[PDB]
Amino acid sequence: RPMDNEAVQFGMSMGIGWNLGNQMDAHYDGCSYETGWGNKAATQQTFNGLAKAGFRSVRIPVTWMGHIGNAPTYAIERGWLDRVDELVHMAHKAGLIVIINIHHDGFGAADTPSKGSHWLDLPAAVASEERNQLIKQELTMIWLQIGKRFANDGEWLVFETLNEIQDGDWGNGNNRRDGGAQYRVLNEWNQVCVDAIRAAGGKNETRYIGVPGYVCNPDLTVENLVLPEDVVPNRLMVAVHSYDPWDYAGSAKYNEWGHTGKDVVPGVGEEAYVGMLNRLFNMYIRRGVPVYFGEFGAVRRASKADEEFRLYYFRYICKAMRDRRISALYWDNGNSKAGNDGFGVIDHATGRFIGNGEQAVRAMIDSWENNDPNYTLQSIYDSAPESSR
Repeated sequence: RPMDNEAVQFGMSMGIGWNLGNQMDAHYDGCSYETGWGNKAATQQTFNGLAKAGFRSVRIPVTWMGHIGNAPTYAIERGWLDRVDELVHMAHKAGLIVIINIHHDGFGAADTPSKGSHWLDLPAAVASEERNQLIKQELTMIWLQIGKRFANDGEWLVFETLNEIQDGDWGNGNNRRDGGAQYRVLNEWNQVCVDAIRAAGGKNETRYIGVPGYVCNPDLTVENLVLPEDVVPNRLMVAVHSYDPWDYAGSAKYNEWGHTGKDVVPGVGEEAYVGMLNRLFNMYIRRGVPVYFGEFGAVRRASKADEEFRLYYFRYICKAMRDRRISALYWDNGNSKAGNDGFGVIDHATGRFIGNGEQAVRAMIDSWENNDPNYTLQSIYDSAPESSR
Protein backbone atom coordinates (compact mmCIF):
# COMPACT_ATOMS: atom_id res chain seq x y z
CA ARG A 1 0.00 0.00 0.00
CA PRO A 2 1.37 3.45 -0.91
CA MET A 3 0.05 4.84 2.40
CA ASP A 4 2.51 2.47 4.16
CA ASN A 5 5.52 3.94 2.43
CA GLU A 6 8.58 5.61 4.07
CA ALA A 7 7.34 9.15 3.27
CA VAL A 8 3.95 8.80 4.99
CA GLN A 9 5.69 7.15 7.93
CA PHE A 10 7.88 10.27 8.14
CA GLY A 11 4.80 12.58 8.07
CA MET A 12 3.21 10.58 10.89
CA SER A 13 6.38 10.84 12.96
CA MET A 14 5.66 14.55 13.38
CA GLY A 15 2.63 13.50 15.42
CA ILE A 16 1.09 16.47 17.19
CA GLY A 17 3.55 19.38 17.16
CA TRP A 18 3.58 23.03 18.22
CA ASN A 19 4.23 26.37 16.50
CA LEU A 20 6.60 28.94 17.99
CA GLY A 21 4.15 31.58 16.69
CA ASN A 22 4.22 35.40 16.75
CA GLN A 23 7.95 34.97 17.36
CA MET A 24 10.61 34.83 14.57
CA ASP A 25 7.65 35.63 12.28
CA ALA A 26 6.71 38.85 14.16
CA HIS A 27 7.41 42.09 12.33
CA TYR A 28 6.57 45.74 11.97
CA ASP A 29 7.77 48.62 9.79
CA GLY A 30 9.37 46.09 7.43
CA CYS A 31 11.59 44.15 9.80
CA SER A 32 11.11 41.01 11.84
CA TYR A 33 12.20 40.83 15.48
CA GLU A 34 11.75 37.82 17.75
CA THR A 35 10.19 39.89 20.59
CA GLY A 36 8.33 42.27 18.27
CA TRP A 37 4.84 41.00 19.13
CA GLY A 38 5.38 40.63 22.84
CA ASN A 39 6.74 37.11 23.29
CA LYS A 40 10.01 36.70 25.10
CA ALA A 41 12.83 34.97 23.26
CA ALA A 42 12.85 31.16 23.18
CA THR A 43 15.31 29.20 25.26
CA GLN A 44 16.36 25.56 25.54
CA GLN A 45 13.77 25.22 28.30
CA THR A 46 11.08 26.15 25.75
CA PHE A 47 11.90 23.16 23.57
CA ASN A 48 12.42 20.86 26.57
CA GLY A 49 8.89 21.80 27.68
CA LEU A 50 7.49 20.82 24.31
CA ALA A 51 9.17 17.38 24.29
CA LYS A 52 8.14 16.72 27.89
CA ALA A 53 4.52 17.47 27.01
CA GLY A 54 4.62 14.93 24.16
CA PHE A 55 4.94 17.10 21.09
CA ARG A 56 6.99 15.32 18.41
CA SER A 57 7.60 18.30 16.21
CA VAL A 58 7.96 22.05 16.26
CA ARG A 59 7.42 24.62 13.56
CA ILE A 60 9.52 27.78 13.77
CA PRO A 61 7.96 30.23 11.29
CA VAL A 62 10.50 32.87 10.26
CA THR A 63 9.84 36.22 8.59
CA TRP A 64 12.98 37.26 6.66
CA MET A 65 11.87 40.75 5.66
CA GLY A 66 14.28 43.38 7.10
CA HIS A 67 17.22 40.90 7.11
CA ILE A 68 17.61 40.55 3.40
CA GLY A 69 20.19 42.60 1.48
CA ASN A 70 19.71 44.31 -1.87
CA ALA A 71 19.40 42.51 -5.16
CA PRO A 72 21.02 40.68 -6.79
CA THR A 73 22.51 38.60 -3.96
CA TYR A 74 19.72 39.18 -1.37
CA ALA A 75 22.29 38.45 1.34
CA ILE A 76 20.74 37.28 4.62
CA GLU A 77 22.02 39.12 7.68
CA ARG A 78 24.24 36.63 9.54
CA GLY A 79 22.95 37.42 13.02
CA TRP A 80 19.38 36.60 11.94
CA LEU A 81 20.36 33.34 10.26
CA ASP A 82 22.45 32.52 13.40
CA ARG A 83 19.38 32.78 15.63
CA VAL A 84 17.33 30.57 13.30
CA ASP A 85 20.31 28.14 13.40
CA GLU A 86 20.41 28.27 17.20
CA LEU A 87 16.67 27.68 17.66
CA VAL A 88 16.70 24.77 15.21
CA HIS A 89 19.51 23.14 17.20
CA MET A 90 17.84 23.70 20.59
CA ALA A 91 14.79 21.92 19.16
CA HIS A 92 17.04 19.08 17.87
CA LYS A 93 18.65 18.83 21.29
CA ALA A 94 15.17 18.28 22.67
CA GLY A 95 14.48 15.44 20.16
CA LEU A 96 11.92 17.33 18.01
CA ILE A 97 11.42 17.23 14.28
CA VAL A 98 11.75 20.85 13.11
CA ILE A 99 10.11 22.83 10.32
CA ILE A 100 11.34 26.29 9.22
CA ASN A 101 9.89 28.41 6.44
CA ILE A 102 9.41 31.76 4.77
CA HIS A 103 6.47 33.24 6.67
CA HIS A 104 5.13 36.84 6.72
CA ASP A 105 7.32 37.85 3.76
CA GLY A 106 4.33 36.56 1.83
CA PHE A 107 1.53 37.91 4.00
CA GLY A 108 -1.02 38.96 1.32
CA ALA A 109 -3.80 40.77 3.23
CA ALA A 110 -4.14 44.53 3.70
CA ASP A 111 -3.94 44.52 7.46
CA THR A 112 -0.18 44.43 8.06
CA PRO A 113 2.08 46.57 10.30
CA SER A 114 4.63 46.44 7.42
CA LYS A 115 2.63 48.01 4.58
CA GLY A 116 4.71 48.11 1.41
CA SER A 117 7.46 45.75 2.61
CA HIS A 118 6.03 42.36 1.52
CA TRP A 119 8.33 41.55 -1.40
CA LEU A 120 6.72 38.13 -1.87
CA ASP A 121 3.71 39.60 -3.68
CA LEU A 122 1.38 37.26 -5.55
CA PRO A 123 -0.93 39.76 -7.35
CA ALA A 124 2.14 41.77 -8.39
CA ALA A 125 3.63 38.58 -9.87
CA VAL A 126 0.45 37.67 -11.76
CA ALA A 127 0.19 41.22 -13.19
CA SER A 128 3.83 41.19 -14.37
CA GLU A 129 6.05 38.34 -15.52
CA GLU A 130 9.10 40.55 -14.97
CA ARG A 131 7.98 41.01 -11.34
CA ASN A 132 7.43 37.24 -11.06
CA GLN A 133 10.97 36.64 -12.35
CA LEU A 134 12.39 39.00 -9.66
CA ILE A 135 10.43 37.36 -6.85
CA LYS A 136 11.67 33.98 -8.07
CA GLN A 137 15.31 35.13 -8.05
CA GLU A 138 14.92 36.36 -4.42
CA LEU A 139 13.29 33.03 -3.45
CA THR A 140 16.15 31.15 -5.04
CA MET A 141 18.85 33.23 -3.29
CA ILE A 142 17.10 32.93 0.05
CA TRP A 143 16.53 29.20 -0.05
CA LEU A 144 20.07 28.62 -1.35
CA GLN A 145 21.48 30.43 1.72
CA ILE A 146 19.19 28.67 4.12
CA GLY A 147 20.05 25.29 2.65
CA LYS A 148 23.80 26.04 2.70
CA ARG A 149 23.67 26.88 6.42
CA PHE A 150 21.86 23.61 7.21
CA ALA A 151 23.63 21.33 4.72
CA ASN A 152 24.97 19.11 7.53
CA ASP A 153 21.59 18.72 9.24
CA GLY A 154 19.62 15.61 8.35
CA GLU A 155 16.00 14.66 7.86
CA TRP A 156 14.82 15.73 11.33
CA LEU A 157 14.98 19.26 9.75
CA VAL A 158 12.13 20.00 7.27
CA PHE A 159 11.98 23.04 5.00
CA GLU A 160 8.52 24.48 4.26
CA THR A 161 8.78 26.59 1.11
CA LEU A 162 6.23 29.32 1.79
CA ASN A 163 3.39 30.08 4.18
CA GLU A 164 -0.06 31.42 3.20
CA ILE A 165 0.07 32.80 -0.33
CA GLN A 166 -2.96 34.74 -1.50
CA ASP A 167 -4.29 38.01 -2.87
CA GLY A 168 -5.96 39.27 0.38
CA ASP A 169 -9.39 37.68 0.00
CA TRP A 170 -8.44 34.42 1.72
CA GLY A 171 -9.40 32.17 -1.19
CA ASN A 172 -12.76 33.84 -1.95
CA GLY A 173 -11.46 36.36 -4.43
CA ASN A 174 -10.15 36.58 -7.93
CA ASN A 175 -8.34 33.25 -7.50
CA ARG A 176 -11.68 31.62 -8.34
CA ARG A 177 -12.17 33.58 -11.59
CA ASP A 178 -8.77 34.46 -13.09
CA GLY A 179 -8.46 31.28 -15.13
CA GLY A 180 -6.12 29.75 -12.53
CA ALA A 181 -3.45 32.41 -12.97
CA GLN A 182 -2.80 32.81 -9.21
CA TYR A 183 -2.69 29.03 -8.71
CA ARG A 184 -0.23 28.72 -11.57
CA VAL A 185 2.23 31.31 -10.21
CA LEU A 186 2.04 29.73 -6.73
CA ASN A 187 2.90 26.39 -8.36
CA GLU A 188 5.85 28.01 -10.11
CA TRP A 189 7.06 29.53 -6.81
CA ASN A 190 7.01 26.13 -5.11
CA GLN A 191 9.00 24.64 -8.02
CA VAL A 192 11.61 27.40 -7.74
CA CYS A 193 11.92 26.86 -3.95
CA VAL A 194 12.34 23.09 -4.34
CA ASP A 195 14.95 23.64 -7.11
CA ALA A 196 16.93 26.03 -4.82
CA ILE A 197 16.82 23.69 -1.83
CA ARG A 198 18.02 20.74 -3.90
CA ALA A 199 20.83 22.92 -5.37
CA ALA A 200 22.05 23.88 -1.86
CA GLY A 201 23.95 20.59 -1.49
CA GLY A 202 24.66 18.00 1.17
CA LYS A 203 21.71 16.75 3.15
CA ASN A 204 19.36 19.15 1.35
CA GLU A 205 19.44 16.41 -1.34
CA THR A 206 17.06 14.11 0.47
CA ARG A 207 15.45 16.51 2.98
CA TYR A 208 11.65 16.47 3.25
CA ILE A 209 10.18 19.63 1.81
CA GLY A 210 6.67 20.87 2.68
CA VAL A 211 4.80 22.70 -0.07
CA PRO A 212 1.48 24.56 0.36
CA GLY A 213 -1.52 25.35 -1.80
CA TYR A 214 -3.46 28.61 -2.06
CA VAL A 215 -3.66 30.37 1.35
CA CYS A 216 -3.05 26.88 2.93
CA ASN A 217 -6.69 26.07 2.26
CA PRO A 218 -7.07 22.28 2.08
CA ASP A 219 -9.68 22.23 -0.68
CA LEU A 220 -7.92 24.79 -2.90
CA THR A 221 -4.80 22.69 -2.31
CA VAL A 222 -6.39 19.37 -3.29
CA GLU A 223 -7.96 21.10 -6.33
CA ASN A 224 -5.00 23.12 -7.66
CA LEU A 225 -1.66 22.26 -6.06
CA VAL A 226 0.90 20.75 -8.38
CA LEU A 227 3.65 18.86 -6.57
CA PRO A 228 6.96 20.18 -7.90
CA GLU A 229 9.18 18.02 -10.10
CA ASP A 230 11.90 16.81 -7.73
CA VAL A 231 15.42 15.34 -8.15
CA VAL A 232 14.58 12.50 -5.78
CA PRO A 233 11.40 10.56 -5.13
CA ASN A 234 9.08 10.67 -2.14
CA ARG A 235 10.60 13.68 -0.38
CA LEU A 236 7.69 16.19 -0.72
CA MET A 237 4.92 16.77 1.86
CA VAL A 238 1.72 18.78 1.45
CA ALA A 239 1.31 21.51 4.04
CA VAL A 240 -2.16 22.76 4.94
CA HIS A 241 -3.72 24.95 7.64
CA SER A 242 -7.07 24.63 9.40
CA TYR A 243 -8.92 26.88 11.81
CA ASP A 244 -12.26 25.40 10.65
CA PRO A 245 -14.92 26.42 11.10
CA TRP A 246 -13.55 29.91 11.48
CA ASP A 247 -16.44 31.47 13.40
CA TYR A 248 -16.00 28.78 16.08
CA ALA A 249 -12.23 28.21 16.19
CA GLY A 250 -10.83 31.58 15.17
CA SER A 251 -13.23 34.50 15.67
CA ALA A 252 -15.17 32.74 18.46
CA LYS A 253 -18.46 34.28 17.44
CA TYR A 254 -19.80 30.88 18.40
CA ASN A 255 -18.52 29.07 21.48
CA GLU A 256 -19.80 25.53 21.05
CA TRP A 257 -19.05 22.93 18.35
CA GLY A 258 -20.45 19.63 17.18
CA HIS A 259 -23.58 17.62 17.59
CA THR A 260 -24.12 18.41 21.30
CA GLY A 261 -23.49 22.14 20.89
CA LYS A 262 -26.29 24.67 20.72
CA ASP A 263 -24.24 27.88 20.17
CA VAL A 264 -22.75 26.49 16.97
CA VAL A 265 -21.79 27.52 13.45
CA PRO A 266 -24.98 26.46 11.65
CA GLY A 267 -24.62 23.11 9.96
CA VAL A 268 -20.84 22.92 10.31
CA GLY A 269 -19.53 20.29 12.69
CA GLU A 270 -17.93 16.87 12.77
CA GLU A 271 -19.00 15.63 9.34
CA ALA A 272 -17.70 18.76 7.63
CA TYR A 273 -14.28 18.54 9.28
CA VAL A 274 -13.93 14.84 8.50
CA GLY A 275 -14.97 15.49 4.91
CA MET A 276 -12.10 17.93 4.54
CA LEU A 277 -9.70 15.41 5.98
CA ASN A 278 -11.06 12.73 3.65
CA ARG A 279 -10.22 14.85 0.63
CA LEU A 280 -6.61 15.14 1.82
CA PHE A 281 -6.45 11.47 2.62
CA ASN A 282 -7.68 10.44 -0.81
CA MET A 283 -5.65 12.95 -2.81
CA TYR A 284 -2.34 12.52 -1.01
CA ILE A 285 -2.02 9.94 1.79
CA ARG A 286 -3.69 7.12 -0.21
CA ARG A 287 -1.11 7.79 -2.95
CA GLY A 288 1.89 7.72 -0.58
CA VAL A 289 2.18 11.52 -0.30
CA PRO A 290 2.34 12.82 3.29
CA VAL A 291 0.17 15.65 4.53
CA TYR A 292 0.66 17.75 7.64
CA PHE A 293 -1.22 20.60 9.20
CA GLY A 294 1.44 23.31 9.52
CA GLU A 295 -1.13 25.09 11.68
CA PHE A 296 -4.33 24.14 13.39
CA GLY A 297 -6.19 25.24 16.43
CA ALA A 298 -9.07 26.84 18.23
CA VAL A 299 -8.96 29.69 20.70
CA ARG A 300 -9.35 29.40 24.45
CA ARG A 301 -12.67 30.13 26.15
CA ALA A 302 -13.49 32.02 29.38
CA SER A 303 -16.27 29.66 30.57
CA LYS A 304 -15.35 26.15 31.72
CA ALA A 305 -18.35 24.65 29.98
CA ASP A 306 -17.26 26.37 26.72
CA GLU A 307 -13.68 25.20 27.25
CA GLU A 308 -14.95 21.60 27.32
CA PHE A 309 -16.15 22.06 23.75
CA ARG A 310 -12.68 23.26 22.67
CA LEU A 311 -11.14 20.12 24.24
CA TYR A 312 -13.78 17.98 22.48
CA TYR A 313 -12.87 19.67 19.21
CA PHE A 314 -9.20 18.81 19.72
CA ARG A 315 -9.88 15.20 20.69
CA TYR A 316 -12.18 14.61 17.75
CA ILE A 317 -10.20 16.30 14.95
CA CYS A 318 -6.81 15.01 16.12
CA LYS A 319 -8.20 11.44 16.24
CA ALA A 320 -9.56 11.91 12.74
CA MET A 321 -6.09 13.05 11.61
CA ARG A 322 -4.24 10.10 13.18
CA ASP A 323 -6.69 7.69 11.52
CA ARG A 324 -5.82 9.29 8.18
CA ARG A 325 -2.03 9.27 8.88
CA ILE A 326 -1.95 13.07 9.05
CA SER A 327 0.24 14.99 11.49
CA ALA A 328 -0.56 18.48 12.81
CA LEU A 329 1.10 21.39 14.55
CA TYR A 330 -0.89 23.49 17.00
CA TRP A 331 -0.71 27.29 16.53
CA ASP A 332 0.61 28.90 19.72
CA ASN A 333 1.07 32.67 19.64
CA GLY A 334 1.76 33.03 23.37
CA ASN A 335 -1.45 35.08 23.96
CA SER A 336 -3.14 34.02 27.20
CA LYS A 337 -6.52 35.68 26.51
CA ALA A 338 -9.89 34.03 25.92
CA GLY A 339 -11.59 34.53 22.56
CA ASN A 340 -10.08 36.00 19.42
CA ASP A 341 -6.28 35.37 19.19
CA GLY A 342 -6.26 33.43 22.41
CA PHE A 343 -3.97 30.57 21.32
CA GLY A 344 -1.19 30.60 23.96
CA VAL A 345 -0.86 27.32 25.87
CA ILE A 346 2.92 27.15 26.54
CA ASP A 347 5.19 30.04 27.51
CA HIS A 348 7.59 30.78 24.65
CA ALA A 349 10.57 31.52 26.94
CA THR A 350 10.07 29.06 29.83
CA GLY A 351 8.28 26.07 28.24
CA ARG A 352 5.77 26.04 31.09
CA PHE A 353 2.01 25.80 30.67
CA ILE A 354 0.04 29.04 30.42
CA GLY A 355 -3.10 28.99 32.54
CA ASN A 356 -5.11 25.84 31.81
CA GLY A 357 -3.11 25.08 28.67
CA GLU A 358 -2.08 21.63 29.88
CA GLN A 359 -5.64 20.40 29.41
CA ALA A 360 -5.68 21.59 25.77
CA VAL A 361 -2.26 20.14 25.02
CA ARG A 362 -3.25 16.79 26.58
CA ALA A 363 -6.53 16.68 24.59
CA MET A 364 -4.73 17.04 21.27
CA ILE A 365 -1.62 14.91 21.86
CA ASP A 366 -3.29 12.07 23.79
CA SER A 367 -6.10 11.70 21.23
CA TRP A 368 -3.70 11.54 18.26
CA GLU A 369 -1.30 9.21 20.12
CA ASN A 370 -3.89 6.76 21.49
CA ASN A 371 -3.21 3.22 20.22
CA ASP A 372 -6.24 1.45 21.61
CA PRO A 373 -8.44 0.09 18.79
CA ASN A 374 -11.48 0.68 21.01
CA TYR A 375 -10.71 4.42 21.12
CA THR A 376 -12.50 5.57 18.03
CA LEU A 377 -14.06 8.60 16.47
CA GLN A 378 -17.43 7.19 17.59
CA SER A 379 -16.32 6.90 21.25
CA ILE A 380 -15.18 10.54 21.26
CA TYR A 381 -18.42 11.58 19.51
CA ASP A 382 -20.55 9.77 22.11
CA SER A 383 -18.65 11.45 24.95
CA ALA A 384 -19.17 15.03 23.65
CA PRO A 385 -19.91 17.57 26.40
CA GLU A 386 -23.22 19.15 27.40
CA SER A 387 -24.25 22.57 26.08
CA SER A 388 -24.48 25.42 28.59
CA ARG A 389 -27.23 27.12 26.50
